[PDB]
Amino acid sequence: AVGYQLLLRMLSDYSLEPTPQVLSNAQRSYDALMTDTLVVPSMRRRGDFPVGQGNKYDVFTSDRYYPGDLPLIDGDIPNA
Amino acid sequence: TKLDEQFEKYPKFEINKVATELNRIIAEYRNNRITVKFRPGDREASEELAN
Repeated sequence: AVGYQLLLRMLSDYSLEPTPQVLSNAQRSYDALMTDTLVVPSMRRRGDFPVGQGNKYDVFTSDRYYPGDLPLIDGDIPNA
Repeated sequence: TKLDEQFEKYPKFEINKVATELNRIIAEYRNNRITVKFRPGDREASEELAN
């Protein structure tokens, strides 16, 4: 992928136009790199959305409502 | 679920809809309470004995 994308960029200097086969090969290589470098993040809760009564708050760690931010992990560092 | 490096839980609401008839039955019983009654027989002193 790196070599193909470089070839397309530097071909103007020798004034050689690219071929459709080269373009297709570069496209497939770049698409494979794109597949390798995906993240697809998820949708966190809003923050004022209530937690159900069946989640057993006042006994479990859960509160009435979702945190809406990364929840506290330690307590020694409570600001974040 | 794992949900982007956390452990957010599913929401589990509760809408109780099955207790109304049970409460009605309990109230119907408590309105008309019953106890044990002793009935007399065909004898002279069975009435006093039962009393």
